[PDB]
Amino acid sequence: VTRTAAHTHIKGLGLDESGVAKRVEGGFVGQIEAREACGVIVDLIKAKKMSGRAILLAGGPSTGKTALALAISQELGPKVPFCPLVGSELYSVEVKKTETLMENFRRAIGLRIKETKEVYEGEVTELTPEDAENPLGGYGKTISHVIVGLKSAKGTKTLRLDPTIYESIQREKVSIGDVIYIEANTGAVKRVGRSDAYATEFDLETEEYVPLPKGEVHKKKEIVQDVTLHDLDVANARPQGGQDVISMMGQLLKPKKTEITEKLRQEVNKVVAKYIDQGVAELIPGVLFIDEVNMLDIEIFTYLNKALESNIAPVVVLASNRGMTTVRGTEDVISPHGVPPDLIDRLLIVRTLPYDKDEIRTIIERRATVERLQVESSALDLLATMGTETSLRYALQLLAPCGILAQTSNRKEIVVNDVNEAKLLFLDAKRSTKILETSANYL
Amino acid sequence: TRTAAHTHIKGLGLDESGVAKRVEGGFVGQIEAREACGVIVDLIKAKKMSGRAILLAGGPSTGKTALALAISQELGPKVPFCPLVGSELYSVEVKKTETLMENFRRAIGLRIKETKEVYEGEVTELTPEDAENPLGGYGKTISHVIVGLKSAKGTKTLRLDPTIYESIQREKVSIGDVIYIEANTGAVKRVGRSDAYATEFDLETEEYVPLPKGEVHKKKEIVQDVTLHDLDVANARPQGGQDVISMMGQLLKPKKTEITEKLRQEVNKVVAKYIDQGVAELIPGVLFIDEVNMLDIEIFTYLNKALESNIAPVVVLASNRGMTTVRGTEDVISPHGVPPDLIDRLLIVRTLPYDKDEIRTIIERRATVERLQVESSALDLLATMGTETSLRYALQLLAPCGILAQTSNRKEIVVNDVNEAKLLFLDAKRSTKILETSANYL
Amino acid sequence: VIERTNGPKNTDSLSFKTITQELLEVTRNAPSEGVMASLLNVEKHAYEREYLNCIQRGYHPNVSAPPVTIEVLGSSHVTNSINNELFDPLISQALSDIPAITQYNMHVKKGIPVEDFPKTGLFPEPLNKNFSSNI
Amino acid sequence: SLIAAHSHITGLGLDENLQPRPTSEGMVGQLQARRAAGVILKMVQNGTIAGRAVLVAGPPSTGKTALAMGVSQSLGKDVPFTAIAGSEIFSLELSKTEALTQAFRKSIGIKIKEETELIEGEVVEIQIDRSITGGHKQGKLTIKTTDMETIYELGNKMIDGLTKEKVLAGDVISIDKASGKITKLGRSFARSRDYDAMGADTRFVQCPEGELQKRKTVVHTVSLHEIDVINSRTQGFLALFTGDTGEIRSEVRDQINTKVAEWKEEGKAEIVPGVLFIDEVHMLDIECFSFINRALEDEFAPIVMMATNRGVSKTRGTNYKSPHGLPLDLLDRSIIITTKSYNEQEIKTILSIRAQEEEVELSSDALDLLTKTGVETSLRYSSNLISVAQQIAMKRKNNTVEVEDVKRAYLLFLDSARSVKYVQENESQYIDDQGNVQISIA
Amino acid sequence: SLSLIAAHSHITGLGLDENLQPRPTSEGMVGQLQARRAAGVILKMVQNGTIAGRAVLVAGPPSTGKTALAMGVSQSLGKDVPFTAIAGSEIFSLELSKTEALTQAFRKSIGIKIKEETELIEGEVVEIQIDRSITGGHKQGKLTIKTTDMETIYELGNKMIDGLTKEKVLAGDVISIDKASGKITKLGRSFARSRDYDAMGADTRFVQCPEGELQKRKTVVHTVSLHEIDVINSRTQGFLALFTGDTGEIRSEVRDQINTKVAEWKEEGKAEIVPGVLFIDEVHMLDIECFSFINRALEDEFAPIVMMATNRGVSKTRGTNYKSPHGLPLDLLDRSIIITTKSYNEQEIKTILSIRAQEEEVELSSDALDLLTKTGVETSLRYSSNLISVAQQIAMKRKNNTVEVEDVKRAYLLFLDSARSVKYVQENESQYIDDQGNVQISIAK
Ligand SMILES: Nc1ncnc2c1ncn2[C@@H]1O[C@H](COP(=O)(O)OP(=O)(O)O)[C@@H](O)[C@H]1O
Ligand SMILES: Nc1ncnc2c1ncn2[C@@H]1O[C@H](COP(=O)(O)OP(=O)(O)O)[C@@H](O)[C@H]1O
Ligand SMILES: Nc1ncnc2c1ncn2[C@@H]1O[C@H](COP(=O)(O)OP(=O)(O)O)[C@@H](O)[C@H]1O
Ligand SMILES: Nc1ncnc2c1ncn2[C@@H]1O[C@H](COP(=O)(O)OP(=O)(O)O)[C@@H](O)[C@H]1O
Repeated sequence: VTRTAAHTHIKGLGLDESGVAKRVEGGFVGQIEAREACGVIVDLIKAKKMSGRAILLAGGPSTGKTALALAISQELGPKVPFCPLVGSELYSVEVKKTETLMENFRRAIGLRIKETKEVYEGEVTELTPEDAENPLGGYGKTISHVIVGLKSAKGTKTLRLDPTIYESIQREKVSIGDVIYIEANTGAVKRVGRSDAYATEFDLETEEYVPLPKGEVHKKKEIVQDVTLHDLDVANARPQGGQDVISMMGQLLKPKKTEITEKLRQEVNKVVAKYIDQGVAELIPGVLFIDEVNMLDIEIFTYLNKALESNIAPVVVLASNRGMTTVRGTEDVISPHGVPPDLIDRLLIVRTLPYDKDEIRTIIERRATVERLQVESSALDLLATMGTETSLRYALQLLAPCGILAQTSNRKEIVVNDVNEAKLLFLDAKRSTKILETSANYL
Repeated sequence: TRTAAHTHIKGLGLDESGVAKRVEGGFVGQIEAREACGVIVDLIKAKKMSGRAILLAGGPSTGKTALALAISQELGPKVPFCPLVGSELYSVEVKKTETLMENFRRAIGLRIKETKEVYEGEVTELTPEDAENPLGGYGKTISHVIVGLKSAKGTKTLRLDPTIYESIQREKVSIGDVIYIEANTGAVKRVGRSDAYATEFDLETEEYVPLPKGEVHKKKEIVQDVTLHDLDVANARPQGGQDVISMMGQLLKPKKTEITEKLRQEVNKVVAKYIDQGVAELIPGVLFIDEVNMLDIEIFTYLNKALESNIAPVVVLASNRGMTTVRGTEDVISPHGVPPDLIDRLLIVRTLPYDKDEIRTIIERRATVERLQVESSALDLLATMGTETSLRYALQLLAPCGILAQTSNRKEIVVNDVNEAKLLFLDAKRSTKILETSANYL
Repeated sequence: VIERTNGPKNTDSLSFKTITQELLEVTRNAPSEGVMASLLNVEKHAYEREYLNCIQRGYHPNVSAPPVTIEVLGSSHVTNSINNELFDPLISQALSDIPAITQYNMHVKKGIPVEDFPKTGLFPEPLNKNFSSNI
Repeated sequence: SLIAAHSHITGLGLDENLQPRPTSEGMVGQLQARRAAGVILKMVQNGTIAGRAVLVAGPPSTGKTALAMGVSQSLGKDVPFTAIAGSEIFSLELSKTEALTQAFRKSIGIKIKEETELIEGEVVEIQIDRSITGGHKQGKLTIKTTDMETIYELGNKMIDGLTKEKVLAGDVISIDKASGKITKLGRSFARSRDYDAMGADTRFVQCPEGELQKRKTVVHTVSLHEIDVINSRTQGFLALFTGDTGEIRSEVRDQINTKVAEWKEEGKAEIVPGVLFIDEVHMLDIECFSFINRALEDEFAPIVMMATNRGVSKTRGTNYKSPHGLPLDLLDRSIIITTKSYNEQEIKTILSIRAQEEEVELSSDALDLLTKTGVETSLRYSSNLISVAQQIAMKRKNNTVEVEDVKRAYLLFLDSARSVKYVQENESQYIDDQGNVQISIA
Repeated sequence: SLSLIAAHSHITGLGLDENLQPRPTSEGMVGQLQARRAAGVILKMVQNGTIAGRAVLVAGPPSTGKTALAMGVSQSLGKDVPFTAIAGSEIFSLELSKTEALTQAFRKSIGIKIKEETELIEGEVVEIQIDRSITGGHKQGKLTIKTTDMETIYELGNKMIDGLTKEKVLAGDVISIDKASGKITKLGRSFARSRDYDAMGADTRFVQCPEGELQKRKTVVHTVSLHEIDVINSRTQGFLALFTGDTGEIRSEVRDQINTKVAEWKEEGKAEIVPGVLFIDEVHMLDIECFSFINRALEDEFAPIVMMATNRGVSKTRGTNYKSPHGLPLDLLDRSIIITTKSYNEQEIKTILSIRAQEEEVELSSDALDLLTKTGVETSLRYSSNLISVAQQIAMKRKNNTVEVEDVKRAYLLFLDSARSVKYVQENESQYIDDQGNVQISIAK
């Protein structure tokens, strides 16, 4: 029916109203202390008061680190911006890594704005331009004004435009008998389609047929918009959407990342604070999630120390699975989790713990019942012993070949023989290393 | 003329259905390598295989590059041949994988035959005929255009479509010019003013083509030869348009870009469609990569991937290393500097060093190619010197000997001339002996 | 780029016609069912094979902004220079087109020929009608 | 299009119970690996699960790429199969994560339902109205069949399609409304008055009858990466061919994911996942593996297949050694298929199939000698010897490869071990790892 | 031209006889008889022009005369023959590959020769009358050109009418029209009409009115290298790449087609080939990839004669981890011919110092010249060469014309050579920053 991929049996942290966690709730099994700590972090994010609070999730492989961050994102809801990331993604070839980190910092602070629009709309009834006296004079356009007659439901208006608006109108290829939509905030013109007041079946260019727009031609409507700070920074750094030459040629050239200056961010902050002061906008801080944080080097860590101390930064969540490893970009610095001690001093570490046989067995039960598979009890116990012997993920990933081998024998139940056949056909890391060690020519 | 390190080598000298003889095609010795290269040449001429790689290895100054150039000369000029050095794949514009793929696609040729029907000649009359019933509000409604053409031993009056008139006015064709009318599309163009219209006017500096020969109507069968890389860069570079991006990009630096696999697939399927119609013809060729020990292991791995492709040409590689580390690795000791996974995919041809008499015959042939006259005793001394130091050092010393002989107004090269040239110009061993026995930073 | 004129060049020169533009200029007015016409028309065939002129637009930008205004208090020269740079008539005319009846007015009723018209119609064509605007 | 290395494999050779036949569809031997690949093929064909990694490991020249080619051949049409090598990720204009994201998104197809209208008929009258400069174009088309007759309206692109492949009021055309394609079927009126501005020989077809306009439903498949590149900027369709798509922002991908889910909700589009095959996966950085570990957990993720032939080797970008050259966190979330080396009966069957693919007649003794030398040396060397022996036998004017031809080919073209021995016996003539060589033979 | 006195500007050719026998002191070169004879042989091989792709290496200790020998070859080579001189560090570009930079250096050193005939009509415009037919298809122009001595009237074609109505002349500009081809240029405005307009204008200039005959005949010989043709035939407007260097990795198809058309033009007789010399000073710092490309690139008929200079001993070749003689790999040294220079004695040093003193217009006494010769024997030669120029200024401050012994002694005291500097550093090493960054700035402890 649907598609399942390594997750999506997790819907939330599954906590009570007082913060205590049920053992089996929300798709989670075990990890009670980590779930309660993540609930405290979720409440801290929902308080919307703090800036630059950073935690770190530490533990071994297959212990439930990224599942907790995904559960945090599901608990917060879609109105809070959540920016997933991998530590290898900060190494770009177009811009420096510091700018990529600051862009992903600004991408995690949302904004809700109740803005208003001025709209002229209706069906075009006439289109007559008036020429200039000296067309070849070098200065000034060919035309001077264009008379446009618009007709809507219980209304009719006549408009006199400059050549600037008419240039965008004729760029939209507007004829007589079309329904248009002029937005006065930017001069943008949208051609909705042919009107249905005329014949329909005599066209050859797959158009759509639109009724007459209701209400008057001139209108004022309120639109609720959800944007981030990075959207404003990008739209101001590379200007598009105006009717001038510079914003028109900006849509045609190839886009490229640029080092946004601090002055532009300060001006955008000033304008956004002015919008909030009028009661129009409202700030929604969010979460930045950097997975595999050991891939970063010392320069990004040293810039992260500076960037966490700013007065706008969101809540940062990191994850790592290294014991005591050298930091990348250095030679002698040995630190826990691959994170330097000055950054470790600014964190709050949440420990994650390994599982047992019972938790592995019920996790296999949950993953089997998510994937619409029916497993026998003896096969379930065999898979639980397999998971404790080798790996949890190897037992989880062997469910679908077992189901296929059961289906190819015209059967619905998964039995022990299917699990034995899947053991024979597919290997794991330890048996592959055993084959690699006793082999002739670098297998 | 002008000679440079080669051009005494014309072909391989193998007879038909047989072995290579001793001295033929400017080649002396190397019988087994010549027979192997002849077998490879026949395999390329069969035009069936894809991605067959050979590697010919030996010491320095043995004839690997000579054998590759002999293969290219034996194949002919119709079959494409792309010479290359291993250091050329490292560019600063695109990745080395893209450069290798471009050089792969440059070695497959296409032969296209076509029939062109044209009209040409001097313009005698040009009258747009008016219609019988004109329409109101319009000036000069046209029903047909009468164009009279005249060439050498021919004159024919044509009736054209009315819509050729704005193409006539766009090309500003007047009476007395020479035009060029395609049959199916019209599409006239001004070749130039007729050369009989140069003397009536004192200052008229348009070009003056002669009057064309033959009739005004002709069906010429043209044959055009292109490679697949030409089609790829023609289709990727956008066609002649009117947007400001194309005219902006035509004036700028033509930056190379990574051609996607989708364009290559579409080019391949349209080429296969036109080949199946019997119109086109595919000519595979040879890509020759010289000094392959300069390649990196990433390029070797991509070569391993690309040799199993459907349309790869025959690749010829050459190296002169022994047990050497592969570049980009630390501890992979490999024969000829080539990793073993690539070594498993090719056949190796061995080249052996020469003898005293072979060196003497090579020196004699290089002397008689450069239009020089050498005495026999000087030839014996040069052969002994070439055995003592190097074949290439004996070959490089012929021209200073000729210059020193011409300074004394002589034609024959004398033993004292080669003694003077040996005294004046050193080799590697004597210079190394000078370097080791001095302490003046030399 | 705007006032580029394709004037004729004398043949007695070092410039050649390489095989790239020897293939480029042939297929300018070439019809279909040709060999060399169809061998250089891969992009249009791939366009019309995949029904790309009836596809829907999936992405629109979030914020659109005009260029940053520069103001100098008490100087009309700054305003004139900024208005000349932002709304230069040559480039604005190049990215637009004259109306047809206006063209008929200056050509027939005023006698101006075609070759001294200002250059027009240089804006690139969008993929669909759906891709022409952000609304 | 030519005879390639894996051109003899058409499928996997399996039953309905996924039991591999001993010799079927060009594959012999390797029953467990073929059965496991058939299970993976059924897993892809069900399409209900995402982001599963399969690793194929074994010694060189065993059949990993043959198995992947069999999977891609049995996968069928219109299901994407992206095959890349490990060294294509390292680019100069794209970061490694961006190139990996594009490679992941190229392997997910979107199948879109479309509604179109087909119009075929006989052209009566064409009227085209254009402005003076030719910019604005509009007009009316009068088309008819034997029963009905309708006057339509034309736009810019319809007029541009009518001007090319010029229709002359009596040609029979077919128009697709959604695709916008003009096809000229032929000429039916056979008019008398013809002027000599046209050279075509248009066919005589009949005037169509019945309904003028028909309703049709068409289905086409477009990958996710094409949608991203098209929606990225103004002229993304050219960047789909030139490869100038530099680091598409994440907002584009988020909005495309939401729009694709919306199209799936309305029943307009459905999702057809495919296979991404990364050959020679050991040539990847540690950052690529760290990206793959999180890219496999997404909703829109294909079935990733990797192949390698390394033992406990050094991981690239690190200073330690790992099994298969891959780190243990990636190996935890992967499923390993192990391939085994070959017998002599399997090698004989492989050589017989490759000889039948290359269209080469072989004797019994020649096949036995090829089997013996493919057991002693590698398999690929004895497979490569077949075409060379065929050309040698064709030089003696007989179309049957005998033992003497195989012996001659074995003599002329060398092995890896023979070349290693010949290098080690004469190591002074080759350039060492320290760059020392004796060029003089005395 | 625009030049000051350079390091070796006293050298004008190699001082050789008609038998390639070097005179002891002629044309600014002293000593080095065998190297000068070898360079004369190389010069004759260049002037013959039938031998392509030869590598010559000049090896010696520093301050011996390798680049002086190359300067002598360049001066005696003569005009209109291309001589490209680059250093080894120039090929490490950021927007060009090393292979492409070496190809552009190789193709700059071989050129073709083109001669053309010019029939110029240069004068001052008096009056242009533009007349058109009733149909308008035919345009005639009454051109009244005028020089100082005479004046005539021509009839212009419609193409001249179009070419003059663009960049319009205003009856008193100076123009020149080629009769045979039709090149149109506007030189400027006459000086006789420089007082009537009261302000200049943005794009005008005043030139003198030409004298003599109105119609003149002259032939011009042009020398064009292959790199110019490669740059021109790769783009729409390529001369900007000729003057700004933004060529950017030209393709191989254009180079192959240019080679083919140059060969067929040599066959037709329109152009003839002029080969030249490429000189790579300080060749030892090239990568091994550059050496492999140089190995393969010398086997083409369109290749110049390459001259290299090295002063290294048995050093490490860059890009590798071993050592080789001259810092060059053995396969390149196999493809080479070595000219060896030797260090000078007292008499040659004395003659070189007297020549450099005469070059710089400095008057030396006998005792000052003997002291400078002794210093140049003990220290290097360039130290005495620089001591000459500073001792001239020291003696000029003393209100004296000729340099005495005391000025040379004062210049020896004020300026140090390498040996005394090494001694003074080694005896006071605590005050200098070491390899580990340790230093003692404080003077007391
Ligand atoms: N408490 C849990 N309940 C259910 N599933 C879990 C739990 N913990 C881990 N898993 C599963 O085990 C896998 C662990 O991977 P993940 O948590 O993403 O990163 P890591 O492998 O570093 O722990 C996930 O696929 C997740 O679905
Ligand atoms: N068998 C041969 N007959 C004639 N000339 C030869 C032969 N072998 C080598 N040469 C000459 O020796 C020169 C150098 O050989 P080359 O092929 O450059 O050596 P390498 O194989 O190291 O590149 C070439 O100019 C070639 O003309
Ligand atoms: N079972 C098989 N059926 C057909 N051909 C095979 C088979 N096994 C191996 N081959 C041949 O062996 C070669 C594949 O070897 P290779 O690609 O090196 O495998 P891997 O890359 O997994 O080591 C191909 O030429 C293929 O024709
Ligand atoms: N034979 C010579 N005749 C005249 N001056 C010479 C001679 N040899 C060297 N010099 C002078 O010595 C100085 C340095 O010599 P140079 O040519 O730089 O040798 P190198 O390049 O080996 O250092 C130059 O100023 C040059 O004028």
